[PDB]
Amino acid sequence: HHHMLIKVKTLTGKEIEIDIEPTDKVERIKERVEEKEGIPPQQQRLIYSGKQMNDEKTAADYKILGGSVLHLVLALRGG
Amino acid sequence: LKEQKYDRQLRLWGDHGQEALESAHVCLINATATGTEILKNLVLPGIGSFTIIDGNQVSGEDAGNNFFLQRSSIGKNRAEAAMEFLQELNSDVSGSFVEESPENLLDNDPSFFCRFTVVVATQLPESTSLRLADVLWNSQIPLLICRTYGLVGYMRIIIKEHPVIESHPDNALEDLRLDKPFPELREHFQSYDLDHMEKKDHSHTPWIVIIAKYLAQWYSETNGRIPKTYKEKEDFRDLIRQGILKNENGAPEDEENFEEAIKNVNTALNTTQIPSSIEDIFNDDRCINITKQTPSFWILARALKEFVAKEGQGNLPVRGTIPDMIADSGKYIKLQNVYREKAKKDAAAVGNHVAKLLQSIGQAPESISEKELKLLCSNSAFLRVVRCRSLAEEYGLDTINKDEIISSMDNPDNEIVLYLMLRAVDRFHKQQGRYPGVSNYQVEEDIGKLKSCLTGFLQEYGLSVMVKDDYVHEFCRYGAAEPHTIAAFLGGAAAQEVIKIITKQFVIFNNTYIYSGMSQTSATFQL
Amino acid sequence: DWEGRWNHVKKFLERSGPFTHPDFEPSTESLQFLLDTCKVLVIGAGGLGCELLKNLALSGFRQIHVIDMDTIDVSNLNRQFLFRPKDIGRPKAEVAAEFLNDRVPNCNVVPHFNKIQDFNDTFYRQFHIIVCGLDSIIARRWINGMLISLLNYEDGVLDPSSIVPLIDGGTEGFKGNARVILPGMTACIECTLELYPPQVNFPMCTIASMPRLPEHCIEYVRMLQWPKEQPFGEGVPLDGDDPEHIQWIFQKSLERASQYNIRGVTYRLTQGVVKRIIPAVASTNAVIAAVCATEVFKIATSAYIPLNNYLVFNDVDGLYTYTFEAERKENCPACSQLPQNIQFSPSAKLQEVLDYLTNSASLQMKSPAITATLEGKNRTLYLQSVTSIEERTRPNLSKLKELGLVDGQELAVADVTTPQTVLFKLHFT
Ligand SMILES: *NS(=O)(=O)OC[C@@H]1C[C@@H](n2ccc3c(N[C@H]4CCc5ccccc54)ncnc32)C[C@@H]1O
Ligand SMILES: [Zn+2]
Repeated sequence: HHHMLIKVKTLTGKEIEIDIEPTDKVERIKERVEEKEGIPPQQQRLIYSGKQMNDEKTAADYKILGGSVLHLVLALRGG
Repeated sequence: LKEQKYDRQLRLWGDHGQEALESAHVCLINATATGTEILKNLVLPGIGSFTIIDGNQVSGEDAGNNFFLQRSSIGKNRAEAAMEFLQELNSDVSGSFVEESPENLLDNDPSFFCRFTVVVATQLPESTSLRLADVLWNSQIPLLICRTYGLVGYMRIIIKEHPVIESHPDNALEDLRLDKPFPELREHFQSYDLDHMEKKDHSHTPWIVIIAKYLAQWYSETNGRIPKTYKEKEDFRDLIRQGILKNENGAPEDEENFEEAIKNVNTALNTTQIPSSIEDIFNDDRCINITKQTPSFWILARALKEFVAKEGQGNLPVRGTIPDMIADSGKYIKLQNVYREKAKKDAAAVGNHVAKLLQSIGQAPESISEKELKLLCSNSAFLRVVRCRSLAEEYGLDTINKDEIISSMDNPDNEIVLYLMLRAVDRFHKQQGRYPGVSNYQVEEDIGKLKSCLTGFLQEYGLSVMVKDDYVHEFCRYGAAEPHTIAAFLGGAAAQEVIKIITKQFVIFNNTYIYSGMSQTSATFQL
Repeated sequence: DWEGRWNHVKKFLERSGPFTHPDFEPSTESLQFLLDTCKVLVIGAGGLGCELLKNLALSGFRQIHVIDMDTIDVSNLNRQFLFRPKDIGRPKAEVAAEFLNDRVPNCNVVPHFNKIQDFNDTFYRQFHIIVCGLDSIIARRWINGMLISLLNYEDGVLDPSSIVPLIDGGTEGFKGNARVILPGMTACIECTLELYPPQVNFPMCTIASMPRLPEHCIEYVRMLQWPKEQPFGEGVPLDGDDPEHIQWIFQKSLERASQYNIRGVTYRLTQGVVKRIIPAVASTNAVIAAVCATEVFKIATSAYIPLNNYLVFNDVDGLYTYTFEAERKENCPACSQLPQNIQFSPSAKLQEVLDYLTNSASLQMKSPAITATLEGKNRTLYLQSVTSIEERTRPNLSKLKELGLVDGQELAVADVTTPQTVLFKLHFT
């Protein structure tokens, strides 16, 4: 139905397009990324408009619309 | 042998990278704060040796922003002073200096620069930059121009062609070939019978086998194509779900090997493809047209194209590695070896296409070792070629990338603006013999004078972009300052691009980096 | 101070400009005010540490402190540039302040050869900014808590002067990150706790007897075969630094590997797997420590608007950075004001509560202690840290109504990850 074309920037700045729906759980977005890029979902950390995107919530309740850009992000343990 | 000292980095570029590093010789021009920070980060990992060209005296303010100059250096030559301190970092590193200036060097000994692995020029004015880049381009020496100006940090890389094999991608899809299985693999799969298996033997079969088994059943039960749409792969997960062995009571067991197989339906029906990056490499004139001059890389590139026609039925060699899964030792090991050997066999097959081109090239067939061929076969999907536009190209009125500049100026606070200000500042300098707003006496009227220079630069290159006046104000504010922490940042960023060039490992940036200490944002441009 | 010394800093203090923080006042006495009176605490004298210390000293900071509990190792030397090999076995803080104070004239770097735990709030309260280049997560969690505990809320509302800006850098290979945290205002360490990658650990069954990777063999030897055989004397712990211990595991892993047909056990992989070693170079560290420094300068001087939160850096494939504003979590167990809400059956055991406390991907405590006001006195339901009490109380892991707790009651939770008392409000169901 909805057919939203969102983008995801990887930790290297590579931009990829994903087709999703407002009902799609964050889980699935991660699976869409893995499918294109091989990034295991367990390692993915998605950030949209400042918010850390919970696997169990959906695309709708992050207000992710059409051309939205998600950003994969990391926190590094060593120093 | 204290290789404990380089332990932490050996884990990144290995012994072969470490060797490459320890036999390089890097030239640094200008031993300013930017300069010695870049250099500090090459001495520490153990760069072979270094030469600092610098014809200036240590100024008061020079000692202020540099960790490798002292109060005592004031009056002494900047190159010599900087080296004395930098050498104390790592006694496995050989230092040197030259009291002659860059411009002087180019007038009397341009060939001097042919002794270096990389030349890293810092804080050069426009004219010197353009002379040096030109000589080195024709001399084919890798140049890295770095610049700290106020909170802005900038670096241009210039290598005509830099081909990389071991690109160390953070992530990649595994090469499992379930979609187009090799004969030796099919053998291993058919040695597995699901229905007629023991207790533990069912719950310890690697998920690759599992997906394969059910992929037969599906191919059978569909008499045609395998699962492609998302609706289809869902049903395929369900068909797998059936195979989970129930118990006495009536409940399905917790066989994770099957749960993993259900998870991995996502990736492992990939369609085995030649990356369109590698497509571009094959179709490149330097692979198609082998000559006697062709370098080691492009030989091997052809030894893969020829494999794609013959032994590979239309695809690259088998990677030979497999991700960890849930399985018992033997069943995993045996599966690992079916993958491993096919690769060890596809490599040796490429190594035959190696000699068959070395015949036309007229060179001994052992110049490329079986240690080099492994890496090329492993990383056959990961090869990259970075080519750089020369500086003359960038600065040419008839070759400037207007499209790139204008496109980026859409956001009026896009990093590119900082570059435009740098170019304005540079022509301010050559009109005026000095940078803007250096002295408190000069800040007021320089905002005037700098806007005029900007206008002229944008007019010369027919660039109709608008620059917020706040940028002219801010660039005068800077007063050619070289804040340490800006320059430290460039020092790290730059040093690792140089290590990239040296080791031929990882991927160099392409062209122009801009770091903005104001917003703590950065950007790469292909200018 | 000699003629010209600070000319690279002065322009940002003496001059005005369009991009300054709205509070900025240009003056010729901001610098001297900074050098004289701005107290800054650097945490960790390691890779990141050394670089921060350099960066602040050359940025016009002078009253600098450092805490580091570790001693100088041979492997520090590829990046921890304040240490020369004749310093091996000496305390980092000591050497780092010794180097700095000689290289940067008039610098007043004060070394603390100490664990951060050693200090209490009295101590940390004194600094204007705290920058840390720490080792692990747990310690970042600790310092986060300490600075939040300094906060004074006068009847619901927050005294801003009681905020101590925290800048946190972290680094791993060619990836790195930097944070500006304002306790009680912006996202804290714990708000973004789930941002750390998975701390990959293996199923005890795979280690026990199903290895498929060389790492599994070394792990077998680590947690299983070392306790079983006690090879360097019974009651002697595995020391990850000692070259004999590492040697022993290494051979003992080639045995186990060769049995199950596993190529890949090297001395380097052994040393990695055991120590859980982070791959580290100087360049990445430099990049991150610079960002942090720039931001300390910005906060202390108001010369520009501080980084609004977060920056990630990646060096592997060209150069990439992403900057963003991490949202504060309204429910955060660390930085938010009102107690946590937990919902349990009155016939939940107590073990059930602890399991929730340990495992919840938002709590992630490692060895928590529960306390409640049952009857008159404060009563320790269960504590783990002192084995005296993790024995007098162990029974209590069976009941909640049987324990005497009522719907609405608050429990006091303590854990090593933080010096704070975390408050949970119990709800029966
Ligand atoms: N990145 S690096 O250069 O490899 O290493 C930097 C570290 C920082 C410094 N360090 C680490 C931890 C420290 C502590 N307290 C830790 C100990 C474990 C723990 C549990 C709970 C709370 C805090 C802590 N205090 C002081 N210094 C520490 C050593 C090394 O250089
Ligand atoms: Zn918080």
